[PDB]
Amino acid sequence: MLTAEEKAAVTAFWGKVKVDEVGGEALGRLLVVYPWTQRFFESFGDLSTADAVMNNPKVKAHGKKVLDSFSNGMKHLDDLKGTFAALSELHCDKLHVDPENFKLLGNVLVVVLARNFGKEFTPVLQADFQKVVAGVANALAHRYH
Amino acid sequence: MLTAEEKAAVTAFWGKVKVDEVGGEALGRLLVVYPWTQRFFESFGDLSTADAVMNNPKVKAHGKKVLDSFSNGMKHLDDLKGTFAALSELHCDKLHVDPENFKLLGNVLVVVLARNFGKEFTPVLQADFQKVVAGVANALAHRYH
Amino acid sequence: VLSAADKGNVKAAWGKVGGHAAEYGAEALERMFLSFPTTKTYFPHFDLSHGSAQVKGHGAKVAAALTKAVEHLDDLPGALSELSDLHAHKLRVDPVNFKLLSHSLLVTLASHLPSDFTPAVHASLDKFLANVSTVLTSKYR
Amino acid sequence: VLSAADKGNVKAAWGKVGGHAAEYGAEALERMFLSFPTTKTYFPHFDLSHGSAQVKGHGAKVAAALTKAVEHLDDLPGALSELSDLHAHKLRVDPVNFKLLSHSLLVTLASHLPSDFTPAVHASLDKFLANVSTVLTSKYR
Ligand code: HEM
Ligand code: HEM
Ligand code: HEM
Ligand code: HEM
Repeated sequence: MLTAEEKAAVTAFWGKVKVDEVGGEALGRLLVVYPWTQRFFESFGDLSTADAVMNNPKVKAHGKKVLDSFSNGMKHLDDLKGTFAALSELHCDKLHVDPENFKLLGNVLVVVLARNFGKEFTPVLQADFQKVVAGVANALAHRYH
Repeated sequence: MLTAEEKAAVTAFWGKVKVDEVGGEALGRLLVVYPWTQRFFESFGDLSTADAVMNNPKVKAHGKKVLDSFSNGMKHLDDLKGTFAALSELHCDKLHVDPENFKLLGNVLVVVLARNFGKEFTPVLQADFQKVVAGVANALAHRYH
Repeated sequence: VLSAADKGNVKAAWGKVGGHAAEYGAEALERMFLSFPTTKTYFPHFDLSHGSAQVKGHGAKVAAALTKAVEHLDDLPGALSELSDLHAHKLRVDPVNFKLLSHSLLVTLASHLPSDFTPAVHASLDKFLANVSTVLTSKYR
Repeated sequence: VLSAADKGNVKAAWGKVGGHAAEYGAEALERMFLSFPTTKTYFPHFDLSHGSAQVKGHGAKVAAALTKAVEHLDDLPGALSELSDLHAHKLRVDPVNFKLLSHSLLVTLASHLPSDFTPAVHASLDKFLANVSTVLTSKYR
């Protein structure tokens, strides 16, 4: 997927950045920008306004977990299929998430990285991240194929 | 791919498919219904009206090739990847066809089967074909992953 | 969004559908549920087996809303006002599902009207269903 | 369709873009070309290297079209008339590619206006760009 150079670039960037609120912001934004995705998170409580969504503690906590999973992917870029095989089964077979949404979330994450990280998040670096999120989305969709 | 009995059902029905009409009709319908796909067939002569597309001998001839290719995958349902290797590199690395259009053509072929076969193309049979065309599309897109 | 030629094609095709609209609606739902089984999850307490009276009844309602759309091509957003709230805001139906039903309806219409389902008519109906789908997915907000 | 609130969000955000519109249009193109190499095949006549005069000049033209749209939020189809014929009829641009550029524009705006790019504003701009995209794809003829 990534060249060695692209992997090194992604890895170095991910090493330095402070990301403990990024996951919650990405999930929050998904549910605000694409509100059908709220269907999947009824148990999370108040999602009735943009503000309610973004400040919902369950959204923040779940987003942290999602990013932790993404970071796992980042440590196994050679084996995204193996890494997400179980999560693919859960999301497709049990949660019934259409795979287009995996792409939407990867792209929201990129938007979030760009908002948080300014000029270091260059076009070259962002394109490297687009490969990573496309890889994670393909790996999650796998149980559909 | 499909269950052994699903494979039997599809094989039996496919035998009835006329090898030189259906492909030309599916390809022709793709270019009429989704006109941006015409960008790929600039050498094919007049594509400017629905009648021109549908009666264009190069469309008919190319459609036959597409159909013969489907017919081929129909014999290799449990290994669509390797069957569509040469085609995956043609369509992805050389032609840069967005993989969405693979799904679209698969779905046009299913509409064409329905128009030509009517009540015989039952919901259950059509469901099997949806699995087949999704398989082909996924196989064709592999070089993007 | 429909051109004049599109509107004529849709009206003539729906005209040929005639009194078979509900039957074809039921067939389209059946085809969607069987070909794309995740769609069944929006109907958790329905029996969706072949010949279910719930699929037949729901088929009739979907067909009626389509007939209303055909009669109101110049104002789909207004004609489909209530339904858009129901599907987007109340039920949160994922936009993919509208593509799956739209394709299932084209399948059903091609099967039953092969002499009317020309390439030109297929393209106009495709656009009409995409336009209905846009409206029905316009109130997630 | 854009709500009155969305139109407020869009106008306010574009106000914040200020004198940087052309610059951001160019960057969004560069991010599109780099992230989604397949979009480069629409510009085989361009030097697509970083900082090329052609991408710079095209960026400004894309930006100016967006500015025109921002000034015409009550009637996008009317405002984007000529560009729709050009993209659909002449250029045969695959609808997928509009989503790639739109995502690219959101990355660019987020990067440069991280304080103004709130979840609400993000959702408004995403709708605006999808709508613009819908319009530029509203007549393959
Ligand atoms: C990059 C893509 C994604 C990744 C890496 C990811 C990862 C995860 C992980 C790690 C969990 C388990 C968290 C835990 O241990 O509690 C989870 C759960 C879940 N995911 Fe995702 N996910 C992704 C995309 C999506 C999308 C797009 C949706 C729906 C729109 C979705 C819906 C859900 C739901 C409903 C749960 C269960 C939440 C609950 O416990 O109530 N996921 N995902
Ligand atoms: C989805 C199933 C598809 C199948 C099974 C298929 C099959 C084929 C086959 C068998 C060939 C002949 C290649 C050779 O002789 O080496 C071909 C070529 C080609 N295909 Fe497809 N194809 C598919 C999808 C598409 C789509 C969706 C497009 C465009 C939107 C497309 C565009 C082309 C083009 C431009 C050529 C080269 C034509 C020429 O200039 O000679 N293909 N394809
Ligand atoms: C052409 C597109 C569609 C049309 C015209 C349509 C029309 C309708 C109509 C007329 C109703 C009844 C509303 C009422 O009771 O007042 C309805 C309900 C419903 N629709 Fe749709 N629909 C479409 C697509 C979809 C899709 C794609 C899904 C999901 C796969 C869906 C899921 C539902 C559900 C879950 C209900 C409520 C069923 C119940 O009573 O529990 N619809 N729709
Ligand atoms: C927000 C969406 C877009 C807007 C507002 C836009 C705007 C424009 C404008 C203003 C022009 C110049 C027209 C003129 O000569 O006056 C143009 C041309 C063009 N656009 Fe777009 N565009 C968009 C999306 C796309 C996409 C997604 C592609 C394909 C990847 C594309 C491909 C082209 C091409 C190939 C030209 C001809 C450029 C040249 O030769 O200089 N456009 N567009």
